[PDB]
Amino acid sequence: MTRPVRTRIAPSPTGFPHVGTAYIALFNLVFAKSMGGEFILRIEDTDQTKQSEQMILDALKWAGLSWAEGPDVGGPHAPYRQSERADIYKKYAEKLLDDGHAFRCFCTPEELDAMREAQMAAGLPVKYDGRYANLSREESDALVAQGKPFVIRMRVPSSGVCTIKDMLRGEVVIPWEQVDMQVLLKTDGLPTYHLANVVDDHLMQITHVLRGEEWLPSAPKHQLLYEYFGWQMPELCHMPLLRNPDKSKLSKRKNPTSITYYRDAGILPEALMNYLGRMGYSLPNEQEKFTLDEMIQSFDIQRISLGGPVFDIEKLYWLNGEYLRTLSVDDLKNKILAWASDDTKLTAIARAIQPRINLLSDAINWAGFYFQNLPAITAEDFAHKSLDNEQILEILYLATWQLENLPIWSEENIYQTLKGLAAHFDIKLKDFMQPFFVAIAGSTSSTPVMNSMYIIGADMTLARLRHACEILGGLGKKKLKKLEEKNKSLPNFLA
Amino acid sequence: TRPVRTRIAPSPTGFPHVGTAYIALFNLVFAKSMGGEFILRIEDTDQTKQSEQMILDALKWAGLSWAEGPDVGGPHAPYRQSERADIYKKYAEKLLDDGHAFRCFCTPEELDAMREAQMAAGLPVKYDGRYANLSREESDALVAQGKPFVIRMRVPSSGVCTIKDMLRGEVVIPWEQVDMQVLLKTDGLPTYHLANVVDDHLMQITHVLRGEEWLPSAPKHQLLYEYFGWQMPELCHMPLLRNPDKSKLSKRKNPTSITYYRDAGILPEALMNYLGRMGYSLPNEQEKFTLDEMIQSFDIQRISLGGPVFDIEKLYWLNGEYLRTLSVDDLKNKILAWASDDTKLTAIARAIQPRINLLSDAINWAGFYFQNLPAITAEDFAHKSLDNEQILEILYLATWQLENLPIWSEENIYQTLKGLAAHFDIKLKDFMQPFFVAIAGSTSSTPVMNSMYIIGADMTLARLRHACEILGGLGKKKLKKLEEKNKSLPNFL
Ligand SMILES: [Cl-]
Repeated sequence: MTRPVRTRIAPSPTGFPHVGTAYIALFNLVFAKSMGGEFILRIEDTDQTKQSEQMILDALKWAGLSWAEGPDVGGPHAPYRQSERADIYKKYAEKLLDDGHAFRCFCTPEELDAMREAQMAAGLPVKYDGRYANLSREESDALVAQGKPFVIRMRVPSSGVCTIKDMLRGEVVIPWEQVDMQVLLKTDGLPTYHLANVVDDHLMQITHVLRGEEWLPSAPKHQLLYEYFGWQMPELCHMPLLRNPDKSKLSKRKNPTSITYYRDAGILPEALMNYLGRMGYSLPNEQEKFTLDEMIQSFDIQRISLGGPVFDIEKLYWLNGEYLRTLSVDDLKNKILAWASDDTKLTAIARAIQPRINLLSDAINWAGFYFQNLPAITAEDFAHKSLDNEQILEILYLATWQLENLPIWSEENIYQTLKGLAAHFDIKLKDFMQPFFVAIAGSTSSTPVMNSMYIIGADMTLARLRHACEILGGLGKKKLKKLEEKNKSLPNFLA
Repeated sequence: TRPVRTRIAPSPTGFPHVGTAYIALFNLVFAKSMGGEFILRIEDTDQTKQSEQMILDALKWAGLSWAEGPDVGGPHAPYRQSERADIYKKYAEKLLDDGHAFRCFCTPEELDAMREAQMAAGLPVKYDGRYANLSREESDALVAQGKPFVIRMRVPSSGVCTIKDMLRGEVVIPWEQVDMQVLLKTDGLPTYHLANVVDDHLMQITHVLRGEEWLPSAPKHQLLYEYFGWQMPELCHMPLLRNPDKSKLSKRKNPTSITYYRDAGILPEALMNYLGRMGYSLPNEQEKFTLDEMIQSFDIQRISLGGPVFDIEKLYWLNGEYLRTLSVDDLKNKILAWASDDTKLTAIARAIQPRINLLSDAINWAGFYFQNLPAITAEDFAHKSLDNEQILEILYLATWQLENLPIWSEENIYQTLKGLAAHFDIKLKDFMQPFFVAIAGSTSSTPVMNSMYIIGADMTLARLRHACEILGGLGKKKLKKLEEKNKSLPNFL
């Protein structure tokens, strides 16, 4: 078909930029480049902040990725933001309705809940039961005239199996019964993931998509949508799931999953991408150190993994060390200084330590922790006269979660959040904060910890509170599940 | 009245001393409070080039400055005693022609048995005057024979000397206590007493502020002025700087290096404020002030007769007060510039490169290069081959040998420390374990000898001495016998 290869990444900004987003973005960039093609970027802002787009775009630039087209560099298939394409998705959703491949569902939320509880009570599969699938087109129009709100749902074949072609794995066979009557257009007239992905991929002339294997169950729905529109479905290759060393799905409890954390901790971007390539791929000779160009030159789809690479942070650090030693001394110096040369950060640090230093040589002692990764702490450091080991862990966990949700990482937001927590538990603040000095600075005496947390940033602050919870033994599965419920019940602490 | 001119005459003997800054501060202050000038003169009669630069830079940093000196020239140049030797030789021979001085041909061995015979016989130890009674004609004969000689001054046999001090008033010292001081040494260069009478005359010095420790020498200077017919300048003797125990200020207890305090983060304004608080106080009892404020209200009579105490912690607190007066911007820049030495940074990056895996590891491995004194304990100096006693012998000998390097280079440090290991029946690996703790504060760190070169002589010796205090120190005659051993040690460089 000699159709120009084009791939994309379609991140949905939700605060911290995830390593998985860079990992997937890496392999679409690599494949497209190895075929003489283009790699573009599309922001799928689902509104689940205004600047959260800038967060993800900056995190991918630092990581070493770049895109031919996108919301910032422009492109022929603009706009490259889902928020600015609402008219497009509604247009095509109604085209499926016209062609009989979709139908309006008028079920209310109460009716859907009842439908799900009846199925569970009968042990039946929990899925949409086709309440409005057989409604004729004229009848569907009549209810819209009465003002009945509705969604648009895709039809699904009644029997048989779906046959998907994966570039690496080959044939994929999923029974059609296991495919939901997916909601394409919501009541507010905005799309769901599946309608927007098919429409945007086709209009931007995407030819290949590489995505996590978690999306395999969705693949039949994508095939149906392309058939309904009469569009050429791009080829699909599924990447292996990122895992913790214990082989569970990657999670921020064991090790951080933020790109900007690894920047703040001292990992060169080239090393991080080097390691994420090894999470789903092996080069022709199984070389563990390589650059993006080396990976592109010899890229082979059949070398993509389905096996059991794991995300061992210690191995990532080893690899970074091999990068650091292959730099010249001058390059290393300029990298250390640049990595710590944020003028705004330095001014704040001087303001913080000015009351406590008697010599210029005291600065390194009071300000050293601002540039460490994880301070050297022990369970005994968290000794507390008023609070016991269990209560300290609860404070660290609840604070970690509440702090993770801040729309902006400001000193005042941090203060209102931890002050709100202390007030909610009727613990005087000075006792409430004793653990944070240990976790953040590594000792009981330091600069005001709330200001230190603002300076080091969200990624480092959260990495040191989670480390402290590990240092204190963590909490069991049962005791932690209850604590998570307690967290959902907390009030909003921001005025 | 003559224009007021003060000076200092420091010897470039290596590490500049805070006491030199102390005296220079009050000579400069007094001259400026009198519509006069301040002079710098280099007493480099005894032999270097680097040492002279080290001391001029040390005083400039402290904030002192001079109207004439070796660097800036002046109407009474040269301002180095090494470039004035022929001048001192002429005057010392003038006293000979006039009968106020005589040639003494005593060989060193003769002098040694002179004092030994005096001590064993219970007689005062001084010059017995055996060559004093030679006539000129007899003296010239020995010179033609090639007999080497010095020139000694004559002293009245009886009577007293009245010394007009500006603070103590009148100080009478009998002539019996004043020796026939050597004026010209055996090879033609002056001693301190001849050089300073001559230079203070030619350079038109009118007042001299000097440590009280040199008061016994004052009668000798007065005699030299009387012999030459010159107007002796007015003397004022400052109180001596003391350790916290009231003893003479000694490197052994506290650090005495001006440049050490620069390396430790002491602002020069803080150091000058503290040195100015030793002898002299300000009218409103105020303990924080500037150079000009000291000058304006300056009065000789407000100088202290008692011995001031040099508490290192009081200096650190004062610097803390100075730091807090800066804006955040000025404080930030002062910290970065204090550590911005590009050669030091390139050395540090090279040293930590084999041992870091993250950029966040830099501060953990490089933190000690910018500390003052690492936090250490006697438990940290736990050696298998050595006990607490043996390690102390190692650190003291290293400190003494490392204070005498001509040039502070890594190569010189390696040859030194390697040699001491050889003449100790100690393998080099075990010899350096204490050095890792004292310097880096940790048993694990970058190569310790390279580190000692980066941080400089001042900081390395400060941390080695601080280690000796931590282990408990070896005083009494234990340090006296060790001093003898260091003297008998061979040369390594
Ligand atoms: Cl003097």
